[PDB]
Amino acid sequence: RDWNTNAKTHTIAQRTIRCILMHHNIAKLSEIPGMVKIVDAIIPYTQRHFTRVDNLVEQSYILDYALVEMDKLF
Amino acid sequence: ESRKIMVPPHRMTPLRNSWTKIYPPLVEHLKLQVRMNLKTKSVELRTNPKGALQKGADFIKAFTLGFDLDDSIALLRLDDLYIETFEVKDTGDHLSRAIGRIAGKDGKTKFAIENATRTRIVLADSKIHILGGFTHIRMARESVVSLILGSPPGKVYGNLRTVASRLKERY
Amino acid sequence: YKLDVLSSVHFVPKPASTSLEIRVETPTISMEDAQPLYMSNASSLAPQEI
Amino acid sequence: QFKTVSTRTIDELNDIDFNTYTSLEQIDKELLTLSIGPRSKMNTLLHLDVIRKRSKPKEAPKKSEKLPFFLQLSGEKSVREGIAHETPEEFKVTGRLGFESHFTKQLREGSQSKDYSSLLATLINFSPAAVDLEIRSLNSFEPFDEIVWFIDALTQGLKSNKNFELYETFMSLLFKAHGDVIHANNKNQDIASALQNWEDVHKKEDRLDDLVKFCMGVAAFVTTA
Amino acid sequence: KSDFKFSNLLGTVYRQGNITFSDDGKQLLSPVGNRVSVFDLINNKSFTFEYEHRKNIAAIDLNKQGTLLISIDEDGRAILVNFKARNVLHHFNFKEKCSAVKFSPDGRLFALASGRFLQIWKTPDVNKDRQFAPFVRHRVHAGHFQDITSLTWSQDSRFILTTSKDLSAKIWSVDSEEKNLAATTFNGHRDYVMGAFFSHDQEKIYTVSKDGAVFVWEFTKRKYSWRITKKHFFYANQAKVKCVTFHPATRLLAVGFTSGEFRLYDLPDFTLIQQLSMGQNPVNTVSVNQTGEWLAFGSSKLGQLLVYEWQSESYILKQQGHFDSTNSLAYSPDGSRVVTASEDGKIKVWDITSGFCLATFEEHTSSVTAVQFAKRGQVMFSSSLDGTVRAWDLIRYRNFRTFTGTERIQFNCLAVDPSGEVVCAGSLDNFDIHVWSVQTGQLLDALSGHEGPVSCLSFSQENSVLASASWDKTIRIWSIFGRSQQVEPIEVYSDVLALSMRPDGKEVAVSTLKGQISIFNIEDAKQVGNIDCRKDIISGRFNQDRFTAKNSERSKFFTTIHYSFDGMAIVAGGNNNSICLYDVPNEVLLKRFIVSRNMALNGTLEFLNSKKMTEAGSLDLIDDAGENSDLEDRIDNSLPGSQRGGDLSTRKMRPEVRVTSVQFSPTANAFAAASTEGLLIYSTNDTILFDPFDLDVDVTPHSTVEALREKQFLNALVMAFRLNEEYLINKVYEAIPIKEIPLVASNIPAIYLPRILKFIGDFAIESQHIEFNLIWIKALLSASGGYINEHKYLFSTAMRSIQRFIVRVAKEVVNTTTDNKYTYRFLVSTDGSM
Amino acid sequence: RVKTELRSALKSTEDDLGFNVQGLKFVKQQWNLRHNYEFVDEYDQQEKESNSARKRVFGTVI
Repeated sequence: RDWNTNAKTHTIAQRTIRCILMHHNIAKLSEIPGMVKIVDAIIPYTQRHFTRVDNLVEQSYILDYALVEMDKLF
Repeated sequence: ESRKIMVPPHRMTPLRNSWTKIYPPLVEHLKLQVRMNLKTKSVELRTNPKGALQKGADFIKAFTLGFDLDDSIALLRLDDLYIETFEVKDTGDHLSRAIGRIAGKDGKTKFAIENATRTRIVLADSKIHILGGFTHIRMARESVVSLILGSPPGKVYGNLRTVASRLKERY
Repeated sequence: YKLDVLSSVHFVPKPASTSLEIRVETPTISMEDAQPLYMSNASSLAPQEI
Repeated sequence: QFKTVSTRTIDELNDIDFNTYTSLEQIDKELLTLSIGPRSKMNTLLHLDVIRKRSKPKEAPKKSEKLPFFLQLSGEKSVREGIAHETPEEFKVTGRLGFESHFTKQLREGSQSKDYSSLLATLINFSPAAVDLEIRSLNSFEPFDEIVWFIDALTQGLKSNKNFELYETFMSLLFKAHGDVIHANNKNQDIASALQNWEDVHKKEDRLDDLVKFCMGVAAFVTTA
Repeated sequence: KSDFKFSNLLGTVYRQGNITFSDDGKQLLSPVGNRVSVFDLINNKSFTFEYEHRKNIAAIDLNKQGTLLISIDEDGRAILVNFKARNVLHHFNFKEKCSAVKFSPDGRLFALASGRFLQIWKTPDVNKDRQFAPFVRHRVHAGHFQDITSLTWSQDSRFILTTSKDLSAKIWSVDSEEKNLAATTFNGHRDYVMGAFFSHDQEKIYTVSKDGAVFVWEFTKRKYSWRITKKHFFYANQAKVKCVTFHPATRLLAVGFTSGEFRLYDLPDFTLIQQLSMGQNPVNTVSVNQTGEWLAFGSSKLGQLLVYEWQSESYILKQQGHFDSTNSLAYSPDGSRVVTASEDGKIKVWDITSGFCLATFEEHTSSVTAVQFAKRGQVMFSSSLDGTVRAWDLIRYRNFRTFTGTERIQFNCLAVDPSGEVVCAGSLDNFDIHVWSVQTGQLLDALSGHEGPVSCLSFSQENSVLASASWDKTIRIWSIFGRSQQVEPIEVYSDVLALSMRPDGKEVAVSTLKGQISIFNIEDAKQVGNIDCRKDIISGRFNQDRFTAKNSERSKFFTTIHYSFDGMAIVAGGNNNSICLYDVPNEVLLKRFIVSRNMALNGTLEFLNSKKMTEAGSLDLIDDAGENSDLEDRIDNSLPGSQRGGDLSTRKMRPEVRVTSVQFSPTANAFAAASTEGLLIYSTNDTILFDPFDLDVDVTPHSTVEALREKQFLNALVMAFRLNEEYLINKVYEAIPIKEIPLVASNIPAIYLPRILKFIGDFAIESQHIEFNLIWIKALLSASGGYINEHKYLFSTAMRSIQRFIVRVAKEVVNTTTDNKYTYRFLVSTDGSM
Repeated sequence: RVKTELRSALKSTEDDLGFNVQGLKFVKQQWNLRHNYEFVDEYDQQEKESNSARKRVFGTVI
């Protein structure tokens, strides 16, 4: 939860969230007392990061544009 | 032509004391002739020479099923009403607490179902009868079935709130 | 109020008040006006405010 | 000025004569295409709980207590065509053979014939409340049969590249309504087969993703710098 | 270019008169003052009719076929409109104040209440052509003694039930044969009968009066002679009945009282189904749907409109406009919603296409003077008369900054930096320009040097220089950023109001009080050219002023101007009723629009009727407000010398006609002007106005479709461009196939490129071929996207509507499918076991 | 090559960002429908959500 609040050290946090999610039982993960007052703290930081990495993907198309200009070149 | 309807051995004396509010919609409103045969513990509805008999028999079948006088008259008028009967059928575990899961403490789960989807539900020991419009009966039946077959009460209560709103909504 | 509407609202304002207002965490669908559409679907508290 | 005159030469292709061009429904079957309707249907169907919670009045209306229960049913005779005013046409499953809704009957008959085209026509026809109410009650208990009938209805429907924002929002409504049973009896063969062929047709929608990525990044570069 | 027709009227969902639904209860027709707005609530869009009464309208109907409309204003001047063509058929002047007009149910007649006469006319045919006098009279009935307040037709169009101010209500038959079926009047009330309705089977008549009774009339015996069998009472004491309606199929009596409260009853039982309140002002209008599921209410005083379904208790819409109060407007960066800053102290974000207000913001204690967007649609800064410039984040709907000066002065204009670091604002009583930083909230500096109130500010969107302009006849250019702190004064002829900056920041055009627009270069601060704009202004004569419009010096100047987004035109308006748009390279008037033809507003007519001038004063200066029926509008609460305060009842004078801010649309060829009637929205549509581009003798529609059938797609497309017919461009654009999109898109010539870009923009906003239009956009940007980049301001209102298509429909669709992908992956990749 | 490897890495990280967003909110959703409370009345439900939403105090300027 508090490695996710960065943007530098959030990848480690997201991978550990992924292995917890796809290696544990979801009903147990939900019914631990205390595991919703953490997942409300790392839904919105992850939503911010998904927006940011999606935007990096979207602005990654200047390479694709430079390729189509270098192909048009002759 | 005639119809016979039996009276069960739990709805005979309420039928007897409220009989004076039952027969005039069988006699002057609908134009049948009636007699309650105490011998076979039934009621014979005949026609006179001066298709009403099926609606009159459905009003009497509502009263014998255990809906009150006013809900039986609500089925009698209001031609867009129906009534669906089903046992549980789906003993300690599966029966001794399933109908307590339907009814809830002090009947409040059955009452919440009734008010959310605008039906009237009479609950026997294991016989559920639902009075209301078609889609209303549909959502009531789905709720009843969901918590006899096992769902979170939080889930079925949220679905009741959503069902109330979307049943009243236009578009 | 009636001095300002008499003075034709050329006037001079009151100074300042560093007040304190709280805001609950609620969807900005619910912080809107009643019409068929919406304009934003975030929540009224930021990640760091959560 | 009150009608339209045809530009046809007198002496002594009705669209091009009458100066119209009604744009054709889809251009090619290999092209993604939205629905002919309001643009806001997708957002309304996705968010119609919080939109209606906005739309509530602030305090309860002071009604009367001696109000008839079946008031919505006690109309007279400008008819209402809502889902609550549905009549059945013409031995205990949730919806019998005398009490079957038109949606359930068309879903089941499409499940027989493996062609849910009439079902998808029905879904694109009716309203957001009725869509929410039909995806809400889809028999999520014993064989999960009606859920996988809805899943391969959506798979067949979005295979045809039409109405596909409506087919994606119907899938979001299904996953939001009772994706808890799809998550629980995940590893069931019928649910996993239906979802695998749904993902098999749905994996090819990254065309639209990298299309809007290219247009966004290039249009922003072109516009600013 | 310059053929702007009237398109829409944002703000003011309802002003005065009756609300009507369509037959299929989809659109509701609402009277804005002299117009009529039609809101389609299903396809979320809306328009406003182009015709115009000379006074604020008062009665509305359209027949059940939805095919023709009739609107009557408050002295009887009706206008009959063909509905589906939006073009007016006939003007008919009933001579006196008509309380209600009502079509028949079967359509062929209508009937209207002109004073004490119920007069029944028969409707013209829609498919018959226009005549000199299409209305044929059926009858004129006089039985009443005072004015009629209402009409109600029967279900079959046979009887008609009128309610009078005289305390009765009569029933009339349409044809003379049934005179003895309708010969009764219905006495017994204590005050004005506000409604009289039939039951479903027409065997009961419910008559509701003003004080709060509702009588039930049945045809029984004590022969049978129309007794009253029951009386029910609303028991609302201080409130009383203002508008009633009754839907007889569902038995629903809706009543709106004079205290905001509407109650709705189930009528032969009289059980309170619901009771709640619109507000605190009286409810002037109630109408019900044809299915009876929606109710539409209207309160005239704040100008607010409700439609409320009542089965579900939920407001379908609850909106409210602004009459005579809009200090500024600003389009969003995608020209899809207008943000309006209004004198009662609030910001409102009006959607354009559907005419409804999305969010509203009230954190200003007093009037808001200026609104301006920043950080490309994320924030919106607004400066106000209570001494605050405060910032609004339109994502979390919050006020995240408040900038104040240390002096407590009231700000009248603001301007934000491009990269929203710095916000400046200038008052009308301080002569400084206050510069606050946005990140740290502090006051960064105060720029001094003007010797008059800073009338208008702007920041140049390219080189970030501040152009200010003040009433000391001086415009003044501040280089703020980067070690300079440089000021450059430019003297001008007279005192500047309304400075606007060119889009590329090379030039700046000011308006002056001589009524001239002077266009200056910035870098070499010389006058590049002026336009003489004081003779092409329509300044009306007020009712109270004693000097002619030719000689009035009140409004012969422009107090707000805006450049076009390519930089070649200027729209302008002021406290006069003409909004003028010029082109700057030839310095000539392109077109001058009349903002209103209302006589209920003040500065409209240049020439007042000399029948109204008497031997003591005009006849429109006599206050006939003590002849009113009831105290709440007999009250004179207008404290004396009040101009532009608040609350229009506190002014005593007619509202003047004025425009406070104009704006060119960032996406599609439109402008918006914030008049007193509302946000007037003007735009050009290309379905009309054949305007070709260098065609020849051989370029034809038939020749275009022949080249399309013989599939030269580039030839067919440029023939469509040269015709410049939109259906031809659309037809060829959908006939080209996907394999040779990129060949055609690379070989479109350089002159037809902004044509295809703006076509793809305004097409793909609404059309359903999402992958086709993104294929075309990707082909065009990859083909010729260096040309666009180096001709930025040419493609600045065409490429900006492309990313109103990508980020507003296409990216939303992609977000939905990405949500489905990750819910699928989680729902099949994990373990839900117990 | 720079384009393909870079955008492969960026979609590789936005994959598990989206997966964790939908997974964590499904955990929250099933915990909520397990044991939040049970109002059928819309007004009482919204009073409960108003009383149990997250608050934060913000120092405004009048």
